[PDB]
Amino acid sequence: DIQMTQTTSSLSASLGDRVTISCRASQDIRNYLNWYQQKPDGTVKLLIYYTSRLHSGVPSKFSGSGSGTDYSLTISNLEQEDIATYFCQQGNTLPWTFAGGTKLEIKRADAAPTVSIFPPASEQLTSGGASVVCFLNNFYPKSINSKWKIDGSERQNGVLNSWTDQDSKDSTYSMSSTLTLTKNEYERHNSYTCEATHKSPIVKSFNRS
Amino acid sequence: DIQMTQTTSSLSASLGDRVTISCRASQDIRNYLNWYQQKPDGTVKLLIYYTSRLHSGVPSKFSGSGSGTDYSLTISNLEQEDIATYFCQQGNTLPWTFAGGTKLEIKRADAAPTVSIFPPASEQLTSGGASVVCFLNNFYPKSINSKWKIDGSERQNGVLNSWTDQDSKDSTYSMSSTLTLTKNEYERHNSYTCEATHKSPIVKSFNRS
Amino acid sequence: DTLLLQLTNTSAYYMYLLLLLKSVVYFAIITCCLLRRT
Amino acid sequence: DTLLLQLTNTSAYYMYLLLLLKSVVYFAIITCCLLRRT
Amino acid sequence: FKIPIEELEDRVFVNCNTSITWVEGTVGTLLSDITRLDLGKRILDPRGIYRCNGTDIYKDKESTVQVHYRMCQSCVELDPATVAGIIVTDVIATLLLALGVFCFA
Amino acid sequence: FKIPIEELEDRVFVNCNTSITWVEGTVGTLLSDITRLDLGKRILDPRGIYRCNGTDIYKDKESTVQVHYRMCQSCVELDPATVAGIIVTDVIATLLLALGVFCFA
Amino acid sequence: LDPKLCYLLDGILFIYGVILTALFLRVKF
Amino acid sequence: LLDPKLCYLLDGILFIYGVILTALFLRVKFS
Amino acid sequence: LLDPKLCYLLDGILFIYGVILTALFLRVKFS
Amino acid sequence: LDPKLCYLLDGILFIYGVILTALFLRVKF
Amino acid sequence: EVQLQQSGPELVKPGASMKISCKASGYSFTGYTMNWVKQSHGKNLEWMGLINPYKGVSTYNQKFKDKATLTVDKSSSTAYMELLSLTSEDSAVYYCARSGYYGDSDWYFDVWGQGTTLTVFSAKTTPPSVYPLAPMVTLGCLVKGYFPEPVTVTWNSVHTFPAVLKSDLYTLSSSVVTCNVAHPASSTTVDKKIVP
Amino acid sequence: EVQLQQSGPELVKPGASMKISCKASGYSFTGYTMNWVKQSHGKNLEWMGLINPYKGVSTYNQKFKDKATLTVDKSSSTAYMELLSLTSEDSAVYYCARSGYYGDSDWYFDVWGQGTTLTVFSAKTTPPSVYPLAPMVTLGCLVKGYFPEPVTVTWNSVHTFPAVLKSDLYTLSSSVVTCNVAHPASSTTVDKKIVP
Amino acid sequence: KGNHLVKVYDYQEDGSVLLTCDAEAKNITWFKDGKMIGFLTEDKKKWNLGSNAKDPRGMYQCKGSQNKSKPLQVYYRMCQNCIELNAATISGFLFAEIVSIFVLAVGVYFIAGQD
Amino acid sequence: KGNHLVKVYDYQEDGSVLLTCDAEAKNITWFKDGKMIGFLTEDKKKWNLGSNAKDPRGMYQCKGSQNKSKPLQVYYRMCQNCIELNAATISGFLFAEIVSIFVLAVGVYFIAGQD
Amino acid sequence: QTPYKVSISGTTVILTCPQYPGSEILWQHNDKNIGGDNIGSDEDHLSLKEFSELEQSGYYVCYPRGSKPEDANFYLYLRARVCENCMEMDVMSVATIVIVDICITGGLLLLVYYWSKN
Amino acid sequence: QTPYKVSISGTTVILTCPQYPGSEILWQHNDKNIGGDEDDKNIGSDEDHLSLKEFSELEQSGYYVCYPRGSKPEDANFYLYLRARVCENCMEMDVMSVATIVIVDICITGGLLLLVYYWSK
Amino acid sequence: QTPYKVSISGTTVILTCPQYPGSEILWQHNDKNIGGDEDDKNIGSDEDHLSLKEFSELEQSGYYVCYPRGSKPEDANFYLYLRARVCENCMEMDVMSVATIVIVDICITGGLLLLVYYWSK
Amino acid sequence: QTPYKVSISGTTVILTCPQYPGSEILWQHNDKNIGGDNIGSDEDHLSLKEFSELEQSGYYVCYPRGSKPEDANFYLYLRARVCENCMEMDVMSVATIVIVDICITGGLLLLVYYWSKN
Amino acid sequence: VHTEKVNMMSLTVLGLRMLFAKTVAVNFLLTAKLFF
Amino acid sequence: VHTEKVNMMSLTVLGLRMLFAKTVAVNFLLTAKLFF
Ligand SMILES: *[C@@H]1O[C@H](CO)[C@@H](O)[C@H](O)[C@H]1NC(C)=O
Ligand SMILES: *[C@@H]1O[C@H](CO)[C@@H](O)[C@H](O)[C@H]1NC(C)=O
Ligand SMILES: *[C@@H]1O[C@H](CO)[C@@H](O)[C@H](O)[C@H]1NC(C)=O
Repeated sequence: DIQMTQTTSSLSASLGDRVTISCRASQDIRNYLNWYQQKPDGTVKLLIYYTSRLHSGVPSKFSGSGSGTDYSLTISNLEQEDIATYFCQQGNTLPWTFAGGTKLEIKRADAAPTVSIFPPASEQLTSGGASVVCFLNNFYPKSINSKWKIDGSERQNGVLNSWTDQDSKDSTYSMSSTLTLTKNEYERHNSYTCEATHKSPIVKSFNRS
Repeated sequence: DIQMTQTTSSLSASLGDRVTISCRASQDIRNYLNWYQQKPDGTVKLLIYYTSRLHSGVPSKFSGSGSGTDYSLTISNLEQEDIATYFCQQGNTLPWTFAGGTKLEIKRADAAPTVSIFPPASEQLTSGGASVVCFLNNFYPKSINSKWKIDGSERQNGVLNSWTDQDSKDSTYSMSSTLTLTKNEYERHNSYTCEATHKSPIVKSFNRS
Repeated sequence: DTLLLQLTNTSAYYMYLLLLLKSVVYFAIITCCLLRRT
Repeated sequence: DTLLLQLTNTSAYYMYLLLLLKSVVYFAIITCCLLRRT
Repeated sequence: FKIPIEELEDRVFVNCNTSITWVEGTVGTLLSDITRLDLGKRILDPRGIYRCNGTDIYKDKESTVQVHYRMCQSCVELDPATVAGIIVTDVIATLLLALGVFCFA
Repeated sequence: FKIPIEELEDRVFVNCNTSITWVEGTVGTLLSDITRLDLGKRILDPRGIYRCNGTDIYKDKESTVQVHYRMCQSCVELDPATVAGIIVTDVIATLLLALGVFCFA
Repeated sequence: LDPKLCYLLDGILFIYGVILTALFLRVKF
Repeated sequence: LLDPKLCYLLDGILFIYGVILTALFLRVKFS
Repeated sequence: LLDPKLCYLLDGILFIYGVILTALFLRVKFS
Repeated sequence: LDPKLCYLLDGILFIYGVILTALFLRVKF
Repeated sequence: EVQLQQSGPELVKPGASMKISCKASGYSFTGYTMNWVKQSHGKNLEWMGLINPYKGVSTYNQKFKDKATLTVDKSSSTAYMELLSLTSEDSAVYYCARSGYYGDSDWYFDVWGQGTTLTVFSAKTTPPSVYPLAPMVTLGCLVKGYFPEPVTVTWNSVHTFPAVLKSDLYTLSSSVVTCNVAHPASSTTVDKKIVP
Repeated sequence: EVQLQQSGPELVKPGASMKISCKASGYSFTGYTMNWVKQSHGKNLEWMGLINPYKGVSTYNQKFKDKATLTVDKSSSTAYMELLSLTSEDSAVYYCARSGYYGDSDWYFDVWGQGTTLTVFSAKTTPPSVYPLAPMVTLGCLVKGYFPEPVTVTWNSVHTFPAVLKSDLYTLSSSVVTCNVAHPASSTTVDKKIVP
Repeated sequence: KGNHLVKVYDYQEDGSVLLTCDAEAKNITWFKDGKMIGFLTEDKKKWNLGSNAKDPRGMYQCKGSQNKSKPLQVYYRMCQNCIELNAATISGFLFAEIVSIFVLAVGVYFIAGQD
Repeated sequence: KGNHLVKVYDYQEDGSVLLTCDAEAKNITWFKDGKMIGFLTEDKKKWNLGSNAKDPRGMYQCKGSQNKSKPLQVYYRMCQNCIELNAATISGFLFAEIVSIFVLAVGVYFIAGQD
Repeated sequence: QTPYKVSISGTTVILTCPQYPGSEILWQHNDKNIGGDNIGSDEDHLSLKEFSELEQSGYYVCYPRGSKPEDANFYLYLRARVCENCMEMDVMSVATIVIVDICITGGLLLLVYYWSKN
Repeated sequence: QTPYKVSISGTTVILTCPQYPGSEILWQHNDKNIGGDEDDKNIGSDEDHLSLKEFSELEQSGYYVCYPRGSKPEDANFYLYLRARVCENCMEMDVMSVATIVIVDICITGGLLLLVYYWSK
Repeated sequence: QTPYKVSISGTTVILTCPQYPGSEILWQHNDKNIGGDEDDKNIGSDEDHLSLKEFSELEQSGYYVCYPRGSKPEDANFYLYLRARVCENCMEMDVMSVATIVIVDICITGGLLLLVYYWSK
Repeated sequence: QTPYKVSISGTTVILTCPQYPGSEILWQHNDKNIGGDNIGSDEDHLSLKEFSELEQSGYYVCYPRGSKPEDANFYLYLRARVCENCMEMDVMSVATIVIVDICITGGLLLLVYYWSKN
Repeated sequence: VHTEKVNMMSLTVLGLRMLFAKTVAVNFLLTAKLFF
Repeated sequence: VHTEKVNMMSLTVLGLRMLFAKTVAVNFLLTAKLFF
């Protein structure tokens, strides 16, 4: 088919910045390109079609360009509402194919995470399990790795890296790192630690007794 | 299946810089990831496998990491030979799936193109055709658009945007923009122009008579 | 031209229909005679 | 134990085979006699 | 790419800038000017497939026009009442003649 | 996940962390210690499918071991020459007896 | 003109035919 | 148009019928 | 092992043959 | 021991059966 | 205004079939082509097929020619997709997108629906297990063992981390003193405080 | 050293079939699985299927189960892919990649081949047409109308722009005084100078 | 104008007669003999009596949204059942009847003579 | 050592006897009666005469890459064709022959008397 | 009101407007004045000679003097072609032709029957 | 490349495009999209047939084109220039057709007469 | 879930894995990859059968596992613990089998005798 | 050189090494000194009594005094189990049994035949 | 001028011709029958 | 102790036993036939 690709899966720009998004095609698709906006909550709207024509109701801050196999969507004066995922679709030959989509994320104001360790809950030991949690919080940018440590020895089994998307009031990333261990596995050791590198390794730990 | 994606199709870094390349998987692929290097001439080599293990003969300047669905290939001390396209593949469940691949391109000083216009060759008018050419040359970075003008009016038909990859002795981009027009179409007008925006619009033109 | 063709054509239609009426009344009287004989 | 079983078993093999040889030579002589009669 | 079809002097003309190549149907006559072909009189029902060949604006874009004319000088307006009456009286007269033949033999 | 199989005191033991569930074959006897099952004497040819159930290291990873023992106390070493001789002389004696019966009747 | 010629010719041929058939039936007697 | 030949075909068939009739007569009498 | 019962089955069949023979005799004579 | 018992019993039953069959053939005469 | 409205989330056992509805409102239903787009594998949008509501004819993506069957009920203005023998790969969000009738404007989708989420799995609506996390100050709240996705875990009636899956149950690790876990899946409402 | 060597470029008319060879050298051929990877649509690497050289059994990607048939000639240590009823989509570069025999090391490909380029098209080896470009100083050299890809356009025996395709012929727009166009496709060697 | 919205387009390529009401209105009702003959069909503002040679005769009105158009009376004489009473036609027709009555009289004379 | 590379591993679970040559060498040739009985098969350094009860008897040598191993002579008496000549066995055998010759003598007596 | 009364005979056509039983007579065809000064105007009727399908075929207007065509109540759209010695055969006229011919034919058949009977 | 086929039955004109058998086809008349749900109920397209009722030569004659679903109307090469005059109960037949009609009428009449004569005896 | 089937014919032991019918399967003995081109020519796997010739109880008995192509050996659950003693021309039969043998020999002998007696008369 | 000569009768087993026709005699079984001081050592042979498959079964060494086992040319690995009044039946011995029994049986059959003939 | 109606009139004229011929033939055939 | 060879010896003994029974039956039947 005609496989459609985009140059980058994500890009960052602060409010008021002008941003371009690229889209490339396997063949020449003869200016039959449309740009879509998917808001994070799930709704998606058509922005421009036939590479230039704004769709009725879409603000003219969005523009389109391109010819042949190389296309572009230029947003001007990024507001807060403009943060969404943007897709490009072909219309040249069936089947219609979309691209991966580019997620916009506004720019910080580089901060550092607040690593927080937690022992397994008392009800969990009686239940027979132990989930030690890490609460890395508000650590713009999104480059971050959670390294787990048990009594000075690394452990990469049972990890659950659950991330949150940009907040709409601080634009901050929050992390959860949980290790699923049994009650017997919990009592066999005493020192539990997980490490964070905001880009040096941030350290925080708890002891069983 | 398990579709594998990469964060960016291209990234730029100067010699001696440390660079990471990301790779994400639809499911958890249980550390069954391999990183490949495709040189521009077509040969491709396996760099690391099982997310960490360097492949015999591959220099230790390359490293791998990652767990679950998020992976990474870290190159250290980028030399000139290190400029190639890098792919990540799964090994968890059949079929094996690769990602798009990330092309490394070294950085340089922001120059401006040397726009060069050319009338159609004398043999071409006798042959019945007219191909007016533009020779944008050595214009780091790769952001560039060719806008064609005929006697003050735009023309987007018959364009051929043929680009060259990074040179190995200047790391520069070269452009060719050809408009395919008939002999009759050539004589109907006199002013032919193509415009370049290195990132303002560079202008150069020729007249028929 | 063609109009005259239409005029003579429809006149022929009427007068041949009239000849057909004469033929069928002849057929009626002669049928009565033959039935009387038979 | 089991070794003694092997010993008596192979002894039975040999000596009942010998009985079989006696039987077949008896068969031969009686066959000759019957063929002479018949 | 629609190949122009012109009707002048009651004779239909297929007109294109490049030479017209006949494919099927009305052969026509090659006019003194090449790339122009008259299909005869409009009333003779010209029917044919014709390929003209790409112009300067459309290089190497061949077009195919299938001209189909149905303007019938041989059309008759049937009146079902009249046709049915004629056929019914035909059948009646034929049956009468057959009855006369049967009486004869 | 390989379920350990132990042979001690000439009686084979299927040993695991979690309680053994019999699936097919040798039922065995539940030892005084749960999660341990003796399949009888090793020489009785134990054959069965057994599911032991995940440990702390392997949560919810059930394993299935199909123990198959072939150590035959009922095995006999055939000597084809001797078997063929025995069967051939059997057939010969049977034919002789049939010939005697035919002579009788 | 021509259709009129057709009707006159039909009249004369009908007369000729009826006379010919009647006279043939007379001679066959 | 159908033309007055459309008149003519029926007259033609009835000519051929009549000429067959008169030829049969000329063969029957004398000949 | 096959055990000495493997000796025994043939002896058993020939007991049953012999006892059928002697029963047939006891039925033939007197009875 | 046991196989030896089998062979002794085989001998005595063979003698008994031969005698019985011969004497039955004698009486049936 | 012009609006396409979709059925809603559905939990379908593997090997079964599910029929999806996109009720069109605010416009002439038969004057527009309706397309179906599947968003699976994170964000990958794939075009499945289109149905001509006026005629009922359908055109399919060769990938999804056996997985979907498009039917239209012109009386209630509703469109339908039926997914056949759905496997775990069919767990996605399915969109209905309106487009033009003719070839001049039928390759771009002007009006989209909200989308229905299908979760092809074999599991049951287990009630949630809740754990307090103790070392302003960071205080946590783990929620475990609930299969259907919807859940609202507030604080005192914060980063409500999205649910994850390592075993066939979901888990929401709320963070911040009572934690309130509302479970519209199995209708469970549990509150607990954080005391070390 | 361990090396996989492939056949070479092939021009195949649409609807035909082409068989590709990857001659293995420097190692025990039957002790390793050989995989086939297709690089089409610019750079998209797709895994097509693997062949077990010792047994001859093959496993396929469900996408390419009808497009490829893997055969092995153990005597000459060569592997084979045959592409059936190849359409324009099958124009790509096909790679042969060695991997381990058993399940422990057969999911990564340690040794790759050079790759064979297939150009599925209907065209003929037209001789090239050459044009001089005149307004140090920028001077151009257009080469047109040659179908097979290989061509070497030097200067005086520079940015040799990669060949493009708008009609069914290639075109190389060399730039820089004689231009030398070597055409190993139709065996044409034409030289021309640049005079305004 | 004077409320004469009714017009006719004639001499079409195909033989017909079409009456045009000078109104772009919904439910333009045409009346006949003082009563409406039919309300306007959808999206079509013209009433078509049919082919030219049908010879329509009558009195016709028109009423759109506004008051009635001042009615236009149409007389049509595309005569179809027309013959010329020239010398040739009457002479031929009388020749034809003379020969027809002559032959039928000969026939009935023969029948009555033989019967 | 004294060039006595030949050893035996016995009392295996399965009845057999295996002779081990203390050499990890290619083409370790075993000799019999002063001549080689066979060169070493691939990747296997041990020669296996077979099951235990075959009673192998002979003189055996061993030569790897180095000079010949000093030969080891093996005598084996896993006797199979063995019986005990105790009182019970001989008495039973003689009883059996006595009854057999008795019955065959009675038979031949009958045959000669009746014939 | 009462529609116009129009009579056509052969080539000439006569028209009269009964809207005004007595008033000044002015005729307009295709919105141009026709009649008065062969074609002439009668005190009550319109005398039209050499009528043609092309020369005179369109709307007709009858109105008194000192008035415009829109004051005239109804336009009269007339069209026709005329041939010499031509008339419209009505169904009634056709029927009388049928009855006349059938009566004369039957009467003469009976007369000849009676004549040749003796 | 397969020719357009046009069949006229009185007022109704039916056009069929057999070039694309598989996909659903769409029509365009004089660069105006025709077919599907519109005001005019005279025109309706099913399968490859376009059924124009109450055909008007002055109005509905010109250029016609078929294209499948998934193709743009602009990238069309095969055009039909349908200019047809249409009336009610209008049929085309030539002199030979009516000659065949009258000859076959004579033939069936004579065959009936001969059959009656033969059956009488 | 389908059980492992193991068949022994003298020295040869043949194992079959019918759990995965479609894909090519691969074998592992005591966590050592077994089958395919290796030094030992006694072992060879075709289809779902693993054919071990010259089976050695001390050497080749332990854990056996089958897995299809495309699966890792580590993610295996169904294991076979094959510990078998093997000799040449060794066969298992019980008392009832040999009893059936001798009884059927008596039966065929008596049937032949009765058939001969009946055919004689 | 010449291999060792070994003879076994019933339970006792006798061994002799013809490597040295006349020399000092020292015996070692399983590389430990056996023989000398029931089990004893002969001037030329080895006298072994109560031989057992477990107690005495292994390599055997014959060497003169003041020497080590590796100087002894060939080791003698002997294994056996012994039963009372036991011997190995050779093919020849079996054959003589066959001939003896067939001859005596035929002779007595002929003798009884001649006896009962008269 | 339109040829559609006049052509159908010609067709009816021919139908009337063939009707009249058939009726005349019927009349003469039965007249001969009445004579015989 | 190994049971493999002694079991085959037992099987051969039983085969010889059915041999001996069949041969004795043959001899006695033929003796009866010679008497009659
Ligand atoms: C044909 O030529 C005319 C006159 O030069 C030009 O205007 C027209 O565009 C050409 N036709 C096409 C289809 O390009
Ligand atoms: C028309 O252009 C086509 C393009 O394929 C070519 O084959 C043909 O020869 C051209 N015809 C003329 C008359 O130039
Ligand atoms: C074994 O684990 C499985 C996992 O599904 C479960 O069904 C079963 O209850 C567990 N058995 C025991 C005894 O814990």
